[PDB]
Amino acid sequence: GKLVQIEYALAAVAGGAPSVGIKAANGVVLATEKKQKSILYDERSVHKVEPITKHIGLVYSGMGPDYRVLVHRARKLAQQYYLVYQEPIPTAQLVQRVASVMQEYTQSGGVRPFGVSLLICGWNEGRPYLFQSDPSGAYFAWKATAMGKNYVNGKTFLEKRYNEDLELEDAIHTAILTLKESFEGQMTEDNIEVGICNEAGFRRLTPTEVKDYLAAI
Amino acid sequence: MFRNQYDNDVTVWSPQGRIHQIEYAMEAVKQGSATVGLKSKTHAVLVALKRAQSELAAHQKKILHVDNHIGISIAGLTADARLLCNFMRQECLDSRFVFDRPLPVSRLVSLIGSKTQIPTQRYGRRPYGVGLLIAGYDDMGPHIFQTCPSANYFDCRAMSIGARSQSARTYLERHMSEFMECNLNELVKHGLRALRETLPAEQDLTTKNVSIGIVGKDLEFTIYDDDDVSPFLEGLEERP
Amino acid sequence: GFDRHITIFSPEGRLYQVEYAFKAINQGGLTSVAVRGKDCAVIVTQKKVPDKLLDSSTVTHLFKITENIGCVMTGMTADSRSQVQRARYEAANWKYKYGYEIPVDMLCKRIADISQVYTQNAEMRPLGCCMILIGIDEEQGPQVYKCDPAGYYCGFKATAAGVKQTESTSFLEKKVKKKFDWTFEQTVETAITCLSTVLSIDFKPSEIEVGVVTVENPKFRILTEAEIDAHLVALAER
Amino acid sequence: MFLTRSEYDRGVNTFSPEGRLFQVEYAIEAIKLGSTAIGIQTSEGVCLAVEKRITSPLMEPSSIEKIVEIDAHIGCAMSGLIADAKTLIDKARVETQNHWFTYNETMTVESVTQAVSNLALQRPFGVALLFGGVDEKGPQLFHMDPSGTFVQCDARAIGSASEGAQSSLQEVYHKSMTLKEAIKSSLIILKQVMEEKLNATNIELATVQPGQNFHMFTKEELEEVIKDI
Amino acid sequence: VENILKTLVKSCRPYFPADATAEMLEEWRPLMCPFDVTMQKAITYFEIFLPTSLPPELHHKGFKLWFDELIGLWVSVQNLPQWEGQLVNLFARLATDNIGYIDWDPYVPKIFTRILRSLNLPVGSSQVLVPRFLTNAYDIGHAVIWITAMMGGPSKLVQKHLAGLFNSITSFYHPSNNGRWLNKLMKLLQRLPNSVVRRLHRERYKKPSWLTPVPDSHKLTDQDVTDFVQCIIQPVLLAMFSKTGSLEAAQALQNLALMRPELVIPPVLERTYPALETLTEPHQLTATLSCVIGVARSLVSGGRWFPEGPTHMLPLLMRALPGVDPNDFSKCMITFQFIATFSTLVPLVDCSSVLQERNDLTEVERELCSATAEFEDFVLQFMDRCFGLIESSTLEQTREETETEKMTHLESLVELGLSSTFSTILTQCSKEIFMVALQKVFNFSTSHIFETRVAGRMVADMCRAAVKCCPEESLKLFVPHCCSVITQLTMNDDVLNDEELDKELLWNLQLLSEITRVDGRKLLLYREQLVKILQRTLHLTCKQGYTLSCNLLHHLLRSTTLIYPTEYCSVPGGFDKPPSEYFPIKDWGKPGDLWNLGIQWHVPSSEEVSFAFYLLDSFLQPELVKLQHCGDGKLEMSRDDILQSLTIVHNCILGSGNLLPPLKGEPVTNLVPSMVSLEETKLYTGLEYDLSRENHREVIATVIRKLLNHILDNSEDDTKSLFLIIKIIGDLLQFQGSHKHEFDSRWKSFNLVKKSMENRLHGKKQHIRALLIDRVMLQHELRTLTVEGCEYKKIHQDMIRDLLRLSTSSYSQVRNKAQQTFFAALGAYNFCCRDIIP
Amino acid sequence: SSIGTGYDLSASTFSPDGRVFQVEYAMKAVENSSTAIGIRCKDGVVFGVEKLVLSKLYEEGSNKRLFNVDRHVGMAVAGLLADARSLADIAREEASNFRSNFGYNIPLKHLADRVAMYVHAYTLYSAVRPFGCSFMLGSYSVNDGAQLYMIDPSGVSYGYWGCAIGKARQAAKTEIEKLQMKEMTCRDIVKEVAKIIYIVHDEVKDKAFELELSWVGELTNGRHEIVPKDIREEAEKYAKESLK
Repeated sequence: GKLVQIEYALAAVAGGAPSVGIKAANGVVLATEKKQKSILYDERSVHKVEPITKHIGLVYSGMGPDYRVLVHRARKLAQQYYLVYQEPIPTAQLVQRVASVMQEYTQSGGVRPFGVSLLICGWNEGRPYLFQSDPSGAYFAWKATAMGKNYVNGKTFLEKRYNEDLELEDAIHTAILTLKESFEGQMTEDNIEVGICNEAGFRRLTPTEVKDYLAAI
Repeated sequence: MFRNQYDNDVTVWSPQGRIHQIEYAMEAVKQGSATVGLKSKTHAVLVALKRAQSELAAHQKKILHVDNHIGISIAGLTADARLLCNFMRQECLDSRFVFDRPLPVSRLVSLIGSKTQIPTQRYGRRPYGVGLLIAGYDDMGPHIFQTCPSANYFDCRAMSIGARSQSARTYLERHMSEFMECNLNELVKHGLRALRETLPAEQDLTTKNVSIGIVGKDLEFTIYDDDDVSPFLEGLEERP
Repeated sequence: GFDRHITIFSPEGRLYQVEYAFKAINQGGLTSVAVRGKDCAVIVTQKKVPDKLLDSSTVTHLFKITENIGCVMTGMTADSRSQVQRARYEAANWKYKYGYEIPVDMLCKRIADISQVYTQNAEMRPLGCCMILIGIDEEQGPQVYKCDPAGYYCGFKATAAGVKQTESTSFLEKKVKKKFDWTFEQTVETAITCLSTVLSIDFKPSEIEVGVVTVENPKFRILTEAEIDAHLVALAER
Repeated sequence: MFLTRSEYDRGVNTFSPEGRLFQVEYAIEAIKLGSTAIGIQTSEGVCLAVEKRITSPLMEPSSIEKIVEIDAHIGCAMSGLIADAKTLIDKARVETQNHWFTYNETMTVESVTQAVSNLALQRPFGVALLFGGVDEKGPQLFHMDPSGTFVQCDARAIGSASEGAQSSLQEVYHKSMTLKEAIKSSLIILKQVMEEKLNATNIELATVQPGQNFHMFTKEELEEVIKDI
Repeated sequence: VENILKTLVKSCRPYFPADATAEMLEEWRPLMCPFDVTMQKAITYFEIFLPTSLPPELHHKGFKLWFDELIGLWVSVQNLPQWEGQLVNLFARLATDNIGYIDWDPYVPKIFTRILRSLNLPVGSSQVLVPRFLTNAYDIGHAVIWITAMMGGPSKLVQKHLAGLFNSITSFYHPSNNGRWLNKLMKLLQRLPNSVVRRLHRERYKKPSWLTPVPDSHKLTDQDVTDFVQCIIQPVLLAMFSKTGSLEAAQALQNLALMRPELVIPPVLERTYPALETLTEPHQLTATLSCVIGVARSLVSGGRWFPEGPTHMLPLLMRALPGVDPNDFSKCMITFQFIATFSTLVPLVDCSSVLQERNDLTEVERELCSATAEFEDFVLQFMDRCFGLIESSTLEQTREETETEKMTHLESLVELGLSSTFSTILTQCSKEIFMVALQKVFNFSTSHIFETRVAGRMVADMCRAAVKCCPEESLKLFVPHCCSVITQLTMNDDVLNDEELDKELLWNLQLLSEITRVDGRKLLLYREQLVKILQRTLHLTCKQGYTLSCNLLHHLLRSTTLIYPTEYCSVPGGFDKPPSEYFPIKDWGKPGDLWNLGIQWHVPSSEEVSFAFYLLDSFLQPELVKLQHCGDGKLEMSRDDILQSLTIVHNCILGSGNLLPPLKGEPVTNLVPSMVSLEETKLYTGLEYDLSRENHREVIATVIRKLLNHILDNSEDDTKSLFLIIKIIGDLLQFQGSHKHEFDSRWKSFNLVKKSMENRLHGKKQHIRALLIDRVMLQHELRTLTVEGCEYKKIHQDMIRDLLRLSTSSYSQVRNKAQQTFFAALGAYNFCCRDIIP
Repeated sequence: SSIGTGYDLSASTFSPDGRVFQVEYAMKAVENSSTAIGIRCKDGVVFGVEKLVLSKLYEEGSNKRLFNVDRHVGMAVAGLLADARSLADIAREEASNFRSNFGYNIPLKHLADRVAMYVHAYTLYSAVRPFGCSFMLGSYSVNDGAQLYMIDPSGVSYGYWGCAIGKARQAAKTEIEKLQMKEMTCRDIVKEVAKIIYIVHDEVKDKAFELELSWVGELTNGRHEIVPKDIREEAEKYAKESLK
């Protein structure tokens, strides 16, 4: 059964590093662990977080090469839309198309499904948005979620700590708390990757401000 | 009981470094009726034993015209044979059209080798399970070329293929010295006796079951069917 | 049973074929080491030849993708050559399209995309070769990048690929735990020391092949036997 | 008849160690299950006959045709279901009309069966055909096996019990046989193999002669024939 | 229910009155209306109730009454009613009891053809499928029982018909002709030799009993058994190579070989020798290897019926050395089984002196004496191949984001078979053979570092097998190396703070932890070194590294405290003797000797238990008081520190389960009203509990209760520590030094190996010493594990209160784990259910 | 022992050991063949093989294991002859295309690389099997010295001063090692090659053989050629005399 491969892919996702998303009133945060196997590995080189567009960014839990494939496709799709309509892509529309390609790959025989789940965030129409696109091709909309290791534990911790109205800074904090639960220890600016979506546009938090947020705890 | 993992498909190498499917397809040509090809200094002949499903049945056409100066005698699968014949006919026609020239036999067998080799390396395309004796006259001289499903090809003073080819091979290798200086009729007679070597004692060569295909420098490739072969047949001495 | 024979997910979600390719890299039987410095980056690897007749010159696991980029390959040789060829093609295509020489990170990224395609598609086995790339980037200076068959690509202060990559990496981690900002000679000594320690061979200069890049001379260069012997003898008297 | 099986069979494109292609040989074995038909080649002309095997009276007898016309000078008979054959029949017709268009000459039966075998290659295809027509050489009968091989036959039978009919054909046949004598002979063979009383509804007979085109015997003509024997 | 009712009726059946039978008939005989379903009711009642077992004097009161009528019905009916299957089951039970008192001659053809129809084999050119409207319901086991029972006797028609059947159906047994029928045919092929061998055992080697003896005339004869095996063997040899797998064939060959070895062993060896050599027929290898496992004991036993006997053993073994390889899991596993099964049967040592001996040696005996020299080369080659398998067994973590940190099912199995096989070879091996293997494994593990997850695990299992074989010398080699290297490696003391813990340390710690599990008395020599290393390395702050040290502690406590049989050798005291007076080749096979089994038991010495208590006081109690401070408003400590202390105490409990007495408390008064007394079984179990010392379990109970409250109040987030607390609460509640899952696994493995190596025919407990020792140890495990209903003991109540509180916790995972522990706790104590429901 | 998993069936598959078995099997097929030798010299390179005559009926110069892939380069082959001929066609076409595009004779170390890439390409896809022919390619130029490159089924290419392929490649390798080819010229090297191909041959194992030579060098103006008959007779006679 093709569904079996989907289940195994979801397991492969669950094996992935923790990724967290919270939807504040004014902004959305995307955070994940990028724990390095060794000091030899250089953290600055590669970012789990990456932007599709100026107002959109996403993070993954699962297989990195699959993620690179999907981010490339998504970037091209958003640019296609921008060429046609001369307006930025809506987050839901992008999520739908990315789901279309994931569903296309798994549907196609002779090729395995993608082994990653994506958390997609964006700010449009003066509003925050958050989505999770799974290997099956299903997309859902959440206020907050976690992915990867201990994702259920992160989800319940989010459920208890969440408030309908919260500032971007408080959501940054609760995200970092959520990861601090799952993380092995010695969390630092290098080990953690953060990004936010707001009126300003998506941006990856530099190590300096991430150190500020960590120091706040 | 002794099912072999590695003979399932041609693309599969065995641990013994052999392609069982190719070996088996080469085994297939022996299923066919015996055929003999030999050459003199200035002539080349193809002598075949055609056979019939029934007495009423007329007989199968082993000998074929590829061109005026080239002929073949088929053994193994007739479908694969007809494919090869069409390919070769088109190639010879292309050569005459382009270069106003007869195609060299060595060149033609090389093309056949490439075409035959292609299935061996591709999954799902079975080898041409056919063996041919390719005979013709060119500027160099008369030639006899054998080909097999393995896509290997050879050049021979004489060769026999099909069922029971070995006895004919023995007679031919015994008398190969004589064949070279032989005139046309004597060369045909030698081929007929060699073909008789394969026959069982109950069977005897006849006009109907014998087909002679012959080429020469001043002689196009011809085929002799039943009556046309009778003069060559009549001279042949009785079998031991 | 149909999960290990092709690139599809295990029940635990693991790609056994990719694990097997990582094994094949060690089946190749050679070790490579790369290390980065403030002003340079270097590559070292052994080129022990079994046959006397076989020409020492033609056999080398160091290649030139572009004039400013040098690479080293491990594992299956044929796959290594194919990967090298494709990298050359992508670099030239990049130059033609975008008017400037490809950076090492983008090159590694492309190659990893290609390896990704094989691991994703069942018809193609994963290419069993691992590439390490060195080049000088104007913004970031020297860089080292490494792409596995799986498609993971990451930058490294230093790294190793080969049968003894694990012990090599332990050695490099011990070395870089101290800051030890290395000049050219220090990087070379560090690399050769890692390899000599981990293989326990105490190389002669012909045994190893060395390539480097420098901020002063971005052009990728293969050190000759004599310069290599000079570095080794400077090491031995130390 | 217990299960007789080997590992090498069931493979479509695999040579057995003997060299045989057993899967296709078996496929040919199944193709022979079709209705019995007989074709007689004579100097006077070609006589083709076949058993109809209609299920019910309501069925239009003409609707099922086990003999067809490739061309005015050609007749063809098939064993087994017509549907498998229809492709080959269409190819034969369109090919002979290509020949007429291009060369303003009538295609020989040898050429026609050759072209059909050229289709058959270019699966086992599950049909046995018995082409019979007159040509410049003379009346001729060509049997095209479901293998695709085609040979001239003085007389031939195809179908459920072609072999049993063939042995009878061996005894009765001679070169001096008239088309009329062949017709009476061929009907005798069908009576035996069918083991049923021959009547106009359970057989279809056709002939080709030098003088005339393909003519399928009408019901009245068939009545006059069977009444004679 | 219904199965239990039927078994009860059958168990009470033979003691039913003699007059009971006639009244049984008249009650149900009216129900025999064939058209009505009351026929089915009647036949079912008959099959269930009617005694087939009676002494001969009252056979007239018994089966003579109804046998003729029922058989007349069975033969008269030709269609297949549901009741006919029940009826033939009855006839089979009757026949197997009354071997010779029933002629059975008239009905043999009808029985056999009906069985054949039961097979439903295809036939005929048409091969028309059966309607399937009627299901024969002839259980092949019952049919086989019928056939073997009616077998023998003066008339030989039974044997003739059996042979005619097997010859008739030989084609279907062919592998190329596999089909639906093949399953039933394999069932028959497996069943019938077992039927015959059980009949032979009842005939000859069975003790006298109340049950009627088999009549001496109808007793099976040598010619009859020979005719049977000649009838059946060709089907079996064909079924060996069947696509299914030939497990049935292997068992059939075993059963046949017990009785006719000279017939059966040569053909299978004639097949097996090519299959080892061949490259193109790999299925032959596994099939033939499996069958040879089946026939191993009859092969090695010899007995002059098959004189060649164990001559073939060592060449096959050397050829099997290539079979183990990374590439083929199935081949690798079956090759482990092959190397092990013959190894256990065969005491191996180079019997060079035997050939030098002037006399008393058979020619085949001298051939074996010549062969035995090659055993050293064999074992060294096997170790080389296994080390190669390890080299191909590395994890090689590919994902940059994470490490696997898990062991797949398959790679655990190859570890299991590898370690078991190596341990068997080594305990079978002689002194010098052990010494060379010891040096080899030491060089391997020492020279090459191995990643801990799978590769290092396997190597450590290997070294552990070696040390288990010869602890004194083997530990003398291993322990100083690891202790010195670890203390040299951790000397900096920043390794403690470091999470990384570079790999050589971790590998060496795993190696030490696995080597440590051995007989405690040998271990007690290396006391101060091991404890110094422990004191240093428990406190490494890495999820791996304190875990491995805790596992070392656990294995140490378990070894010192627990009782286990140390030897596990085929011959008691085998190979201890230097001199050649011990004659090995005589010892080959030779199962049995339970009376002279002479087990050597490790029993906790005074020094051993004193050391265990001292070490536990050294380690658990500081962590325990640290926890108590954390539970009070003091010593605010991290989730990681709590985790480390929890892991320490959990492992210390699991190690020290035997020593520490069970928890005690006041019984809850309002449990139930019971006039009869309720009591808990007290089993000595070699425990000798020392109550003078304060109960570590009790102090651990009170503290962990407080800490559970503390974490629930203050840190709900710390999920991992809560998993540990659940494990600890569960262990403290019921664990008494034994694990239920370990017990079940050991029982399953024992059942499988006993079936595989069973000598059903003769000796009547004729079995190998190793599995005998294993069964005794399992009896001890059952004794210590099984506990009667105990006082609810409000301490145990409060533990259950904590557990139900955690089952009602925020986090799903701790909910589930506490639910499991809570469930087992509820099952543990009688009438615990009434309290917890409100 | 034998593996029944099915890893070894398809080339697009890895064994858990990390080895692709199909190509190793093809290399064994190469091993089960008559030996072929190529020895370079300062002037040029010589190719020598044993063309085993299966039957006297076969005329002469047939089943040629020497091919001219181009004017200036020639191939000596081993293994399955049909696959070798396919490879020869590939090399010929590659050289044709290189000449058409770049206007000069294709260099060695490029032709070998492309042919190797074709070979390797056949390895890593499921449908097609690896090639069964290993071969030696050699040419001489004024700009670039005598070059010899050997290609295996796996797709690896390596330059060799001397190389040998086939059933007795090891014996040929040690004999060639018992030689000084670098200084020696092609004409004496021819004599030596006849000596090696004669000694390695097993008259009992293989019934009879017809020796084919080929070389290319400064004497031939960098054109591969089939060895004047006088020199070939002299060399065969010398080799047999050394054999006695």
